[PDB]
Amino acid sequence: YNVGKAEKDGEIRLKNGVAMSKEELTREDKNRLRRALKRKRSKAPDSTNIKL
Amino acid sequence: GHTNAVQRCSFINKQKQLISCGADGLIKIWDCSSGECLKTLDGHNNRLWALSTMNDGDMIVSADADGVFQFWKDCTEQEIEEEQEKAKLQVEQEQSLQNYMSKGDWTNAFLLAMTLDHPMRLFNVLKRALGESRSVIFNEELDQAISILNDEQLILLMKRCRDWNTNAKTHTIAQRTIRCILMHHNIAKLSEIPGMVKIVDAIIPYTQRHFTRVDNLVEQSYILDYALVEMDK
Amino acid sequence: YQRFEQAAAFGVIASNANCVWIPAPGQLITSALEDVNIWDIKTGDLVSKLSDGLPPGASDARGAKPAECTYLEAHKDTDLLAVGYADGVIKVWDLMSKTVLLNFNGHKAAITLLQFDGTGTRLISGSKDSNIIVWDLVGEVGLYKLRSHKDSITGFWCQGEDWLISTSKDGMIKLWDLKTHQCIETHIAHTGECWGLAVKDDLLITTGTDSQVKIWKLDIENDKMGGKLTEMGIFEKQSKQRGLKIEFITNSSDKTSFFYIQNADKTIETFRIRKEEEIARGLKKREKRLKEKGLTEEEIAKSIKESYSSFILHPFQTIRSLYKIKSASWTTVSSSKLELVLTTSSNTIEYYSIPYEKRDPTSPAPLKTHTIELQGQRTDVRSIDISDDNKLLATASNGSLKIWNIKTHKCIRTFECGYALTCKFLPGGLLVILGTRNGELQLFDLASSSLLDTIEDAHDAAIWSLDLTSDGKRLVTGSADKTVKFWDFKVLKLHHDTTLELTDDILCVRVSPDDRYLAISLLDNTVKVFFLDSMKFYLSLYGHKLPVLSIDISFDSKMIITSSADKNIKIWGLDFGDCHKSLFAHQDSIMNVKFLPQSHNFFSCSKDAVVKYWDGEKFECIQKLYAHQSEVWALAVATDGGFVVSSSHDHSIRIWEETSLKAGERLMEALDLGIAEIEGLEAYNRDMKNAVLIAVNKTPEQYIMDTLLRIRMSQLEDALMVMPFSYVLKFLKFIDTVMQNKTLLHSHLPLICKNLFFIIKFNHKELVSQKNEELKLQINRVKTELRSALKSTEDDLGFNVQGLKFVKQQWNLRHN
Repeated sequence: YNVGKAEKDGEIRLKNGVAMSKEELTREDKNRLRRALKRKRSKAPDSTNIKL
Repeated sequence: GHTNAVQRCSFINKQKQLISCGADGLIKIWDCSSGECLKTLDGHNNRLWALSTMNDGDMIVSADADGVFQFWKDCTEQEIEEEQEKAKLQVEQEQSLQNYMSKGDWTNAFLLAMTLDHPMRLFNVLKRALGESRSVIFNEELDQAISILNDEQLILLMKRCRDWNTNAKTHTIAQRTIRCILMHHNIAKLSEIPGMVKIVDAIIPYTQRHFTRVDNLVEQSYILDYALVEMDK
Repeated sequence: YQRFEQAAAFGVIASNANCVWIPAPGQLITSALEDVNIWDIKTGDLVSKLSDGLPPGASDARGAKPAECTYLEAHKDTDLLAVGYADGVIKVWDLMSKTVLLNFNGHKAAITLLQFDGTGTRLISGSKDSNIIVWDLVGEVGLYKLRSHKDSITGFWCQGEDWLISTSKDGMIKLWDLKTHQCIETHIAHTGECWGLAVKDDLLITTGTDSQVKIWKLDIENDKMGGKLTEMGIFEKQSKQRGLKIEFITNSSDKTSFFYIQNADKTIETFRIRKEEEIARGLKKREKRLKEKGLTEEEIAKSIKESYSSFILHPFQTIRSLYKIKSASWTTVSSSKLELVLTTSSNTIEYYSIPYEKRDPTSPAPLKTHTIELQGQRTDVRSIDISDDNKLLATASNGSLKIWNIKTHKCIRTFECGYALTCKFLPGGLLVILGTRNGELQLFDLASSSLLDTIEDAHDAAIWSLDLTSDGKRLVTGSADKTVKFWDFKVLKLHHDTTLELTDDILCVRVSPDDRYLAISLLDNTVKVFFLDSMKFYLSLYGHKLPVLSIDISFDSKMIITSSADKNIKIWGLDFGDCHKSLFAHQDSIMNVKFLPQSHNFFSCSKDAVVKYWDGEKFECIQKLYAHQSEVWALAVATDGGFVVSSSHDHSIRIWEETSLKAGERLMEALDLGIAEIEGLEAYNRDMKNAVLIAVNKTPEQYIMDTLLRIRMSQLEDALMVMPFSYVLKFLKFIDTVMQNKTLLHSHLPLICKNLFFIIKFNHKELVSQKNEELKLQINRVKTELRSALKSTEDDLGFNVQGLKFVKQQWNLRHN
């Protein structure tokens, strides 16, 4: 057995074995995690209107 | 959007909506302003020739060619009230949870983060609560709380402990939680729950790896005997 | 070249911000874009004007539009004013000195609400970025941030240091603990957004998007963990639009409490809070009415809860205005009357009084006793002009024509008109002619201060363009009826002369200074040139993707500019009609382009709120002028060229006048430092029998241990390998200190073990050399706790695996 992706759509589980519910994640943590993923992915006419 | 011929058409909710009957036996509720099917009711298996409405469509009566009547009752406000209460109860749970962590009421906090299904908090509940235990397995209150968990409640936890067990930096928290469950529950009931065995499959090898390790560390401790006996000389 | 500079701005009474009233009807402080007005309601004159400085156009001036003030808050006792700007900057102003005292920058978006504390030493700010920051005025620092709300902060209440209630655009109401900097309670105020919040003692009222108005009681000291806010009842206001502001006032003489709900529409709905005796009287009175109706005791009780809101609240009166209301505030409360002041979105201040006796008001409608309207225009200016003497500025807008003094900036005369589109002065500066959207031609006189003549049937559609010959006797006008009509002056009245029928709508008509050429812009993306003397077709220019918007001809009648909605300024030559150059001037449609007199340098204003001054020879933009907040509809140039005047969608008329430690080593000092604390702490003990650590705010053992984790494993062994022996002995002392801390060791037992073992291997022959008997005892203790600490772990591991195996077998037997 090896830890994989989230079964629930609202969770992030990393290969470290830590699962992350999006609800409890703070906004700043969510931002970096989104950026963290991105790095992983990256290398992988009318006269009146015209006048006025 | 109807598969077959539309036989009846009646307005409900003033000018806002329309209801139609089709030979397919499906009742489709549409929005007149947008012309989109908001809801589909399927209580019949044959063509529908009659449709009676009352109180702007609050009561809808549809008769089947087979001879079946469906008395549909509007309940939109009923459900909307339910979701509002669920959201309201939902909101109360986080705020109750967060304060519990700040106050240090871990035994109850275990219940809240579990119900909200919050891994970091849950992992944080057990981790620092265990630290207080260092200062039966965790404490009398939390241990009892673990006992009362139901089968699905138990399904969630060993999923987490399995994942935690894989990482050597976090296995120790997982092991004690597994220890608490085995000693505060009937193992016969555990084996009966579906999914335990497959989750239990993954826990054996990693636990053995941890057992093989640590045992080796105690070996490396015995360097110290050589220091004492030698430095005693 | 020489530089253009903003000499002065005017025409704004109240911008998109709140209004602060101060007692002497007294004065009112209102917003004018980047600057703040102080009006005198009685006289209706501007008392003082608060401007930071750095007028737009200076070399030091910034290259972007100034941030407009969004909220005004004044602390009456200390005579300080806090101004919040669209960029999230707070400037505390000295009202007497009319200068900035402090500058705070902690918000990334526009500020939504400011509030001084009762004592006036701390300031609370809410912004669109969903953060609340409490500033320390004396300390000039932000004490802390509250970051739970998920949208713009609409309102909040804090009348005591202990607690803060915050409302946000996410529909949420939150209670904060100022001593813990945490949110204590969380409830969904409304299904969508939450816009209003006013608190009086336990009573709390909030307004959502719809007409629903909720009621909450505030039991701060409940300490149940829930029900500090409990929803009591819901009452529906008359207005179906959102309620923006709610604010309470009490009458000292009678303790009578009133409030309003500022709606998004043109209505303010005032309410009264019934007294306990009235509620007790009303509760008894409603009981008999239901009882005589035959309702059961359980039915009547439920009915009271259903109508609970009605018992406390009494709709008092509704204020109706001619324009949408932007802000409101109570001015004075008395038994005789109740008075309010408000600002509309149409650039005016209105003052209302409500005479009342006991429960109900005396008059059917409120009394509008005062207004400030003369120094502004209700609608945006569509066209402006300058008199040939360069003293009078006439600004034609929808419904009114106002004329200003460029020096004193005070409107001299006002004239009611239709939907005015184009205005320009006549020679001598004594007459003005307007072209309305209704096809009407209106002529005005300043000395008579009245309209001379109106031609209702001048055109079948809007009079979009209008001009005059240099002699001033002949008029040329363009209209959407696809015609150009020539008119003359005969003693004064207008006579039709000739009609030139074109193929499409006409967007501009310009006459050359020499009266030889006439340029006519058409909706078919072309500009049509004639010979004025004979009206013979001369030239047609092509190249604009979108219809032309403004045409100007050089003073020498050689060069002509054409601006269009395609964001391009194209410069043409009348000799052949060739395009010498096309300039991508602005980011949006360009409204007006004017040559500077006696020169080919020209201007350009566009919808992107930028005024650009160009070189007519080098085809380069010499200067960018960022002063306006919105579209610049009109532009005019002085005859002498000394200044250029611009009016924008923001109701502002602006005049521009012419002027190292290696890894592992750090572990050595970090190790040594905490040790000295340990012996220092021990030194105090046998007697009974540092700065950095205090900044760290962790135990020396914690601080050393935190360092050890920080060291990377790849370099750990070598850092432990660089370790001096006498220093190594101290590391053993540290491990001892960890050992008395059982919990900390258990948290990080494995990492400690590897480091110890390597060190003992590292200096094994040195350790045996040491003969300190006390050092034996330190060694001995380290195990028996470590061995027990370890021994527990394998036992827990051993317990789990054995039972975990057993459960596996049982199921296997059951299923096999």
